[PDB]
Amino acid sequence: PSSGSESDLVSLYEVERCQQLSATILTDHQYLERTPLCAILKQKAPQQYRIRAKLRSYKPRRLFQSVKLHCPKCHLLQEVPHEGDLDIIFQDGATKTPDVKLQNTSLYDSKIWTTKNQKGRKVAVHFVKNNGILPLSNECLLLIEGGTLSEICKLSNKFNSVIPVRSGHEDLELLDLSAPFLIQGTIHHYGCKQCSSLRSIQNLNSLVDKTSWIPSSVAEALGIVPLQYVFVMTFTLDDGTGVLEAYLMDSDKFFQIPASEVLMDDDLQKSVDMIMDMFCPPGIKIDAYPWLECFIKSYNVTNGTDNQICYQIFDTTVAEDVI
Amino acid sequence: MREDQEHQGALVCLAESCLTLEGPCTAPPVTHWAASRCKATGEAVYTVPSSMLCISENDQLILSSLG
Amino acid sequence: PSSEQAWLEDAQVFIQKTLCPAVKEPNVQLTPLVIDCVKTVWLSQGRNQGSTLPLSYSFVSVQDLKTHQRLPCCSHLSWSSSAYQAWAQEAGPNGNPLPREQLLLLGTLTDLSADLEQECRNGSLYVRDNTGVLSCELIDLDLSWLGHLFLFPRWSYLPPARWNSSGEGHLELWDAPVPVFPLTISPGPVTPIPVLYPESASCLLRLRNKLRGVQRNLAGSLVRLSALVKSKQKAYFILSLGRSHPAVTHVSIIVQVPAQLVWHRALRPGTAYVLTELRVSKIRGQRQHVWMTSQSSRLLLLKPECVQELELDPESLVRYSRLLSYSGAVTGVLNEPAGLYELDGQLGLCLAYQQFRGLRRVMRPGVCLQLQDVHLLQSVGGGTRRPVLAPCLRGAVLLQSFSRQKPGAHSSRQAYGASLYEQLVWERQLGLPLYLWATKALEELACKLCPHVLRHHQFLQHSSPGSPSLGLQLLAPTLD
Amino acid sequence: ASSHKGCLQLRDQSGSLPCLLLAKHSQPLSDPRLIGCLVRAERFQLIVERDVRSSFPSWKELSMPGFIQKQQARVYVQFFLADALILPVPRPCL
Ligand SMILES: [Zn+2]
Repeated sequence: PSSGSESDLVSLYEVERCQQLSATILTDHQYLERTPLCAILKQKAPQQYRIRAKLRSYKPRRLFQSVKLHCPKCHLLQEVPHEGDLDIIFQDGATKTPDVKLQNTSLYDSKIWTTKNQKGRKVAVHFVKNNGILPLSNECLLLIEGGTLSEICKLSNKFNSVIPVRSGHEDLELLDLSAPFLIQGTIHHYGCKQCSSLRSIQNLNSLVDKTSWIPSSVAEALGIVPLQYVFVMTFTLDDGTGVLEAYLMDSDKFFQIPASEVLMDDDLQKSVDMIMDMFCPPGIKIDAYPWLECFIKSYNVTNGTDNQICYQIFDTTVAEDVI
Repeated sequence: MREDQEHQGALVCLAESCLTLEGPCTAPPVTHWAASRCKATGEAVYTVPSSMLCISENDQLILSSLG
Repeated sequence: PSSEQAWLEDAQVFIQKTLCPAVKEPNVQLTPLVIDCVKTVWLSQGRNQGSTLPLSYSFVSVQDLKTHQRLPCCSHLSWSSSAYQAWAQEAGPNGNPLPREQLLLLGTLTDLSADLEQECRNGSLYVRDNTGVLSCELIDLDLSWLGHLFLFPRWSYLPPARWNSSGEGHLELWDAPVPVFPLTISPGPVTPIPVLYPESASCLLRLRNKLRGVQRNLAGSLVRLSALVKSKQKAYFILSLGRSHPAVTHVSIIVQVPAQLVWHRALRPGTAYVLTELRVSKIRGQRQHVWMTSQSSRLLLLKPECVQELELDPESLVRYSRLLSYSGAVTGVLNEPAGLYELDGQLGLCLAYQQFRGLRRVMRPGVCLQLQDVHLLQSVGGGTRRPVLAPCLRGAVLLQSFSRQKPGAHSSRQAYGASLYEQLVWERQLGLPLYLWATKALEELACKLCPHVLRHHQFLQHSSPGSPSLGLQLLAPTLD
Repeated sequence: ASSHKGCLQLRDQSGSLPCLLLAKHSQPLSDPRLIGCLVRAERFQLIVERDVRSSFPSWKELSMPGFIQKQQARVYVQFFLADALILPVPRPCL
C-alpha cells in the first residue's frame, strides 16, 4: 500500500530534539541519567531506569475496565463486582425472617418493617451503640438485612457507615463477603475470601473505640482482610530508539485521583478520560503526542519457567498544570 | 425519655424514609463509567496476571538494594 | 462531665482562646450571653423538639476555618436536613448543592482590614477574632452593625480559588447576623436636620460662589450609583440623590474618605438617605460641580420629621447603545476570566469594562443581579448572536442573592489570564466587539499552543516591560 | 526541520503541515537559527497537488463516477519570510 507506506513514515518518532515540554514529572530519583530504551533492552533484568517517551498506545481503551481490586496479603488481583452481582446477593436476604434474640442487645438494637407490594419483602434494621448508648448519626454504625443495594447506598450516605448482615443463629454475620463488608457513602470496601476468617458482629467488642469505626479496624474486628483499589494499565512507550511496554499500577498517585472513589463519582471519571486522551489525543499523529518523563523498574517474571522480562512504572505523576 | 426517643426516632426516620416502604423499586443515578460497563457487558474484559506485576520478591529485594 | 457539661466547658475554652477580647481579662460574662444566643436561635425554629442545645455543632475560629477547610461548605444552623435539602434544590433545582456542615461561627464584623499601607478600607468587609481576619460578602448591610460581635447563623465558606496564589478565601453571609449582646439601640436626631434639596443643590453646584448661609447637607432618594473607582491612590465612587423616582431633578455626590468607602455596600437605590457635613468639590473639566464628603460626614437614613428642607446600517456601521436597568440571574459562565456570563440563558453579560476584580469571587451560576443603567448592545457582531448587556463605570452591579451551587471544578485552561484581558480593556482600550473577538481568538491560540508548547499561565501573562507575552504579540498585528 | 525527511514543517499540537519558506524573492532560506521559532503568516498560498489513476475510456465517460479508481492529494503551504512575523517561544518559568 503506497499511502500505507507514506502514513507509516509520517507516523515515525523523532529522537528527542523537540521544543515541547514534558507532561509528566517523576517525584524521586530525578538525579538518574537518562537511559535510552535500546540500552535498556540490551541489558538483563532487574534494574532501575529513568526514561523519556511517548505513549504510542495504551490499554485498556475502555477505561471502565481499568479499575481492579488488590489484596496486599497475598498479592492477588480481583475484578470489581457488577451491580447485578450485588443484586444477586442482596436478593437472598429479602425473604429472611428476623430472630427475636438478634433484635435488642447490649451492643445493638433494632427496628423492623415489611415492605408492601415488593413480593412481601422482609427488612430489619439494627443500630450499634456506643458504651451502650446510641451515638449521633455522624458516628452511628448501622446494620441491615433485607435492604437492596440502592437502599443501603442511600442510607450509608446518611449514617456514618453501614454493614450488610444476615440472621446467623448465634449472631449477625455478613451475608456474603462478596458484598461490601462496609459501605461508607461512595466507598465500598471488600475483602479477600482466601485470607479472611470472618467474625460476627459481637466481635466489634474488640475495637479500641466505638466511634471512629475506621474501615481497617472494623474489618479486623470482623476478621476480614480488606482489598485495596488500584488502576492497572499498559503503556506502549516509544522513543525512536525502541519500543517498550510498561505496566502502571498505583492508588491515588499517578493520576492523583482516588481509585477507591473513581467508580462512583462522575467528575473523577471525566478527569481520567481527559488525562488519557490528553496523553493520546484521538486520531492525530504521534508527532503531536506530548513527551512523558517517567521512572520504571524492570524484573523477571519467569512464569514461562524463565525470563519473561517486564517493566513497571513507579514514583511518577502528571504535572500539575497539564491536568 | 423525650431526648432518647427523639434520637432513636431520628435514626428510625432516616431509615424508614430511605427504605422503600411501599410501591415498586426505583433506579438510582448512574455515572458515565457505570452506564458504559452496563452497556458493554459481554465484552472480553481486560485483566493481567499478578505474576507479571512483580510477584518476584527476590527481584524486589535486589532492586531495593540498588542505589 | 455530662455531655451537655462537656459541651459547655469546650465552648467556654473556645471562647477564652478565640473570642475573649485581648483588650480585657477573659471576662466570663461573655459565655452566658453567647450560650443564651445560640440556644435561642436553635430553639427559635421549634423544629429541634429535643435537646435544648445543639451539642452536635462545634465552634470554629477564623484561622481554624482557614487551615481546616479546603472545600466549599454551608453551615446552616437552625434548619432540619429536610429544610436544608429543599432549600439547596430550591432554585436549580438540579444544581450541585453546597455540602452542609455543623460549625458555629462567631466574631467581630468590621471594615478594618489587617493591611496597613494606608487605612486599607477599600470598601472591604472582614470577620475578626483573636486567631485572624477573614473577608466576607454581605447583602444589604446596615452600617449600624460595624464593630459589633455577632453569631452568624447562616453562611457559606468558599476556599481560595485554585488559580489564586494569595489564598484569601471569603465567607458568604446569607442572613442578618444575631448580635451576641442585647441591642445597643442608640438615639437618632430629634431635631429636623437642615438639608439642601436636589434643585437648590443643583443651583448651588452651578453658582459655587453662593455657598454661604445654607447648611452643607443633602437628602434624597438614591437614583443612580457608580462602581468603585480605584486610581493610583484615590479610591472613590459617585452616587446621585433624586427628589423622587422616576424623576428628573437629582444631584450627584462624590465619596472619597477612605473610612467611608464601606458605604458603597450600605446604600441601595430607591431608599432615601441624608448626607451631612459636605463641601463642593472642584474637578478638572467639570463646569458644574459636585458635593463631596468630609471626615465629619455622616450617612443617615431619611425620616421626614428628622429633616428640614432648605430651598433657595452596513452603509455606516456606527450604532448607538440603549441604556436600561435589568434584573436577572446568571445561568452559566461563557468565559470566566474575561467576564462574559449568561443571564437567564438569554442575554450575554460582559463586566470587563468595570473593574470586575471583586465580583469574580462571587459570580457563579444562580447568582441574582440587579444592573442599573447597563448599556444594552444588541447585534454586537463577531458571530455572537446574544445581545450583550455591558455595564460601564456609570452603572453599578447590585448582588441580589448569593448562589446555592458549589463552584465549578478548576480547569487550568479556563481560569488563567484575567490580567491580560484587563490590560486589553484598560490599556489598549479596545471596544466591545473587538474585545469579544480577541477573547475568542485567544481561546483558539490556547487550543493550538498550550499546554504542551507553552503552559497557559505563561501564554496569558500580562504584557510587561520586563517581558512581553505571546498572547498580546500574536494579536497586535490585527488590533493595530 | 523533520529529520526523517529533511523537509521543513510547520508544527503544533494538532499535527504538521509541510512548508516551503523563501528568505526573499530569488534567495533561499539560508539560516539554521530559525529552528523552533513561532512563525505567523497571514499572506500565504495553500497548494494541493492531485494524483489520480483514472481509467476513463473516452470523452463520453467523463460524466461517469465509477472510473476514478484511486485518488491521492499532497497538500503543503508556501510563502516568503518577508511576509511572515517571527517570534521566539519563551523558555519555561515558574
Ligand atoms: Zn488475599
